[PDB]
Amino acid sequence: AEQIEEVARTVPGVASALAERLEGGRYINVEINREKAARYGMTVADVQLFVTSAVGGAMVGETVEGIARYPINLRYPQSWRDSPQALRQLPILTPMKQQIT
Amino acid sequence: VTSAVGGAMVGETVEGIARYPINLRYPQSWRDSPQALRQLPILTPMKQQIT
Amino acid sequence: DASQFTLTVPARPDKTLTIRKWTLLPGVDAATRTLQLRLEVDNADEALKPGMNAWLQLNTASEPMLLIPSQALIDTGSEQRVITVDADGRFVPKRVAVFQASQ
Amino acid sequence: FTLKAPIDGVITAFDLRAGMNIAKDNVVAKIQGMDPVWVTAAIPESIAWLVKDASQFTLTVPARPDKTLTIRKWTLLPGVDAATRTLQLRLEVDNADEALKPG
Amino acid sequence: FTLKAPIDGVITAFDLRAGMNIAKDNVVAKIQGMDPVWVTAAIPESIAWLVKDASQFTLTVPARPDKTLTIRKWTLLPGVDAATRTLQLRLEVDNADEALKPGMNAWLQLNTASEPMLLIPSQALIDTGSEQRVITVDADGRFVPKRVAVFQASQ
Amino acid sequence: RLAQYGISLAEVKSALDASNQEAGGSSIELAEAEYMVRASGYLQTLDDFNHIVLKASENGVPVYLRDVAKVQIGPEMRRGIAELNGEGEVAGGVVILRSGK
Amino acid sequence: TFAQSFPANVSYNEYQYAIVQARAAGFIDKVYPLTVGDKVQKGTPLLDLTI
Amino acid sequence: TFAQSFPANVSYNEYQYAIVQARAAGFIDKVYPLTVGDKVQKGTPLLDLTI
Repeated sequence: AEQIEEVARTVPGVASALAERLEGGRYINVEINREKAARYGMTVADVQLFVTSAVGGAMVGETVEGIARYPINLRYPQSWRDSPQALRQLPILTPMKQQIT
Repeated sequence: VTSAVGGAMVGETVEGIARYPINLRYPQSWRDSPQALRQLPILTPMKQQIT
Repeated sequence: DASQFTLTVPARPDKTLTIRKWTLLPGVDAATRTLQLRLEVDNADEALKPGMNAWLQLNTASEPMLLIPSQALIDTGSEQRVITVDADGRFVPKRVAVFQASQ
Repeated sequence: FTLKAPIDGVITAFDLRAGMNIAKDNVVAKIQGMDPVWVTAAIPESIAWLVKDASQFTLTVPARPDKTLTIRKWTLLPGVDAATRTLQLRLEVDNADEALKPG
Repeated sequence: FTLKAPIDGVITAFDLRAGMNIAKDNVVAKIQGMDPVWVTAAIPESIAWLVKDASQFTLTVPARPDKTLTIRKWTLLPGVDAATRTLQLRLEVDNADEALKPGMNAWLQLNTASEPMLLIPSQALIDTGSEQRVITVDADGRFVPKRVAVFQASQ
Repeated sequence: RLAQYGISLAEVKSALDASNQEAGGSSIELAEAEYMVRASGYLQTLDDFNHIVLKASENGVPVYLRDVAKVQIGPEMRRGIAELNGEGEVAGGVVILRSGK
Repeated sequence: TFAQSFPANVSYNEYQYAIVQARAAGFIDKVYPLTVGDKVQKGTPLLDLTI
Repeated sequence: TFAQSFPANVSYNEYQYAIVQARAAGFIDKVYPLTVGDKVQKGTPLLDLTI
């Protein structure tokens, strides 16, 4: 698609040609470590809860006001999740009341 | 009965498109015959070892 | 050592506390897996009651490195780059090796 | 004076240390042997009958699959543990190589 | 009189303050050193047969990435922890920079190989709760089960 | 091993059931770009099974699934059995035609 | 021939039991490099005291 | 072939161990700035007492 794209703009009548990339997306992977976590006595799910709800805006429930509906969510202030480094020091309170990152 | 004696499927692993079954069970020996079941080792919630 | 600490207590947002001194205790609490950092706070007004909570924000200087606004740093996980602006306005990209970011 | 360990064993208690004083009721050291190391197996109460005098026991420890243990003797204790609902069957195992560690 | 700290250490207990009275059994100070600092690893009982004749380990700690060092001398304790059925390996580490502080986590790394033994893929070991054996292929290619005796698996 | 380590069957099933799933933690803005946050946690290694946390003391010393179970690859309860020329068992497949085509 | 298996705990020899108590009172002069968990053979010095 | 990571913890030297008891009964005159957690050194004053 990248070759076919750049050859399309060399053609007499074409104005603007672009090909949508299939893997041009960015990621921030949280490669959990079963050993490191089991240490503090945490299951994968236990860790992940922070990923979805603490870092992400995971919707936990919905309030009801008549016909209408409202979304509720949990999350640390945007500051604790600004950048990757911020996540590396994402404050976690283990089940055993141990404070870690 | 279901998991210790029987091969009750507890979950499924994921590898791409395909699927895989996971199960719990005592070695076939503890469930060979009826008598073996009569002495099927159980660890009660109160950490008491019984058959 | 060169760190800069600034204390604040939720119970009394009207007070500005001065820190007499601070000492990083030698023994880390084995129950919390945390180092102990003890501060001594001027409290003649008695507005700071024991049991109260207190937020401790610190600022630490680091070895001089090249610094740029975080927004100007692209990352693909395998290479990090920025977009330099030439003398003639020409936008030219260059690879850089990141050290660490904060704030 | 000099207090020496009266027997070959493992220190399981040590209440006295430098600087202190010492008294009659104090314990400078508790020492437990392990050459004829003990092994206590748990037998569910309902299968009591299963163990008779003519019985033949064969021991194996996961930690050392390379060793073959010989059993000095065995005795079916008179009191069943009230917490586990099991009879106590105590074995005494030859252990001069010290490969059989307690626990 | 004046009571002074007999050794360099850290006060882990101080049971009497001012205005008080003291007695023989009273403790004024519990001071523990930490320069030749101690570290203890919990090694699963399963591999006692291996670690006995062990060579070296590679100690590492989370709080300190640089203080990662090899350990060539240690001491295996005669007692394993009942609660977790693990061997207790204790090692002493030089610590003048007061880096390793008591309470921090650590990781004792071990990479080794056992004495030459007969080896077969784990997939080949048909084992019940007592009957372990494998299926062999003779000359002509016929099948024949034989009772074997397992030592221990690995990878 | 269960009794020896003080772990009930239920404790196992429950722990197992929470050490094999992925979770997403929203996205995040860097260089004006969306950064999806993926949290790993899928089972795919035997070691992963062998490293399913069951119990952890204050010490930090945990008790993994590998302490109460061997994790072997085996056959499922067979429902269909296929034989060929009476000289071997094999896997097959049958094409079903949409009745009336 | 009946056949069943049971789990067991390798515990200390309780007939080989020694608890050192000072025959009389006094104060500690020195305490040899020894802490709970170590293995001491007969004749291993525990401490020195003045009585 | 083996390659396993065993968890460990940092602790105090139990061969560098000292409990400071008073040789004989008496009352405390004064006690120096020193509480559980502080790092002391050989010679550091603990408390003044009358016996």
